[PDB]
Amino acid sequence: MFSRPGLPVEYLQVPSASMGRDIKVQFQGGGPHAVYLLDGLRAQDDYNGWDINTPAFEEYYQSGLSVIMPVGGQSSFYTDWYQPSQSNGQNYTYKWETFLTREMPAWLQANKGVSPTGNAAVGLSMSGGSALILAAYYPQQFPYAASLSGFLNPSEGWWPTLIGLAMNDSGGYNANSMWGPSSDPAWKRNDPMVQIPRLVANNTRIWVYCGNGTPSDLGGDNIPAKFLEGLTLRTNQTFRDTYAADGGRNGVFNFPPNGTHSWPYWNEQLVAMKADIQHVLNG
Ligand SMILES: *[Se]c1ccccc1C(=O)Nc1ccc(N)cc1
Repeated sequence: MFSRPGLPVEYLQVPSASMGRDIKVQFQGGGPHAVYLLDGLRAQDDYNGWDINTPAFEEYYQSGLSVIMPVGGQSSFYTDWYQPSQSNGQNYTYKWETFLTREMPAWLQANKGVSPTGNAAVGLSMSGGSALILAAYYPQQFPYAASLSGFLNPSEGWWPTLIGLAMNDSGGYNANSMWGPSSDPAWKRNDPMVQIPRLVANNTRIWVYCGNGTPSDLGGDNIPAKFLEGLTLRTNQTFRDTYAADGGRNGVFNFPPNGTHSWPYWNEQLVAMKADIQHVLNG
């Protein structure tokens, strides 16, 4: 838990015009290019889950890379929502794609000397697919994307239902407010599997971790663990196979037999990809 004391970690307040509020960002300056560490489904408003559960700041200190941990956005999928969550009285509309691709990099460039292009997006759970989608649509900003235990095919089959249940359990957020009914084009637009041809076209460097065991982030107490584990395995296998079948050749896949969907294995991946990121972003 957390990193050693004494690191140059700043707690910034970054204005978001689109969301009508300041967004807290934990930041460690260390070079013009940065790793964006996105949080999981249960993202809190006090600290990013990477800081709470791992020594990420410590592990990337003097890496030649800046580290950016945005704080907040529980169940947001770091996306621009159609409207406020109608199930829990959310009093604004999540605009986290706008924040991550416009407002925050503009501010960090002007105030901290961080380049808006040539960065890495690293997500887990909910933000695993987010990281890939950001790379798909903003390749100049993110030539590198890592997805750790992400939702890789959110528009397909039972996934919109399962994601809806998880979002509801994580703070009462409503998936229909986010991307609409499952037939809405927003679901496929934000589906990494569907957007594989974009990742291939951009030659995005992707790093994909698949875990074993029950995805604790949610099944929903109705749903058998075996059912969810089976679906997760098949979806991941389909993603890897489809990436290759579509001409993808810039993807690192990690499926250790012992790996679980947990912070220790997600941190092990973050450490494992450090030299990879240093090479892609800094040469
Ligand atoms: Se990530 C994954 C999910 C389901 C099945 C297989 C995988 C996978 O990545 N397998 C794999 C095989 C060989 C090498 N060198 C890396 C990864």
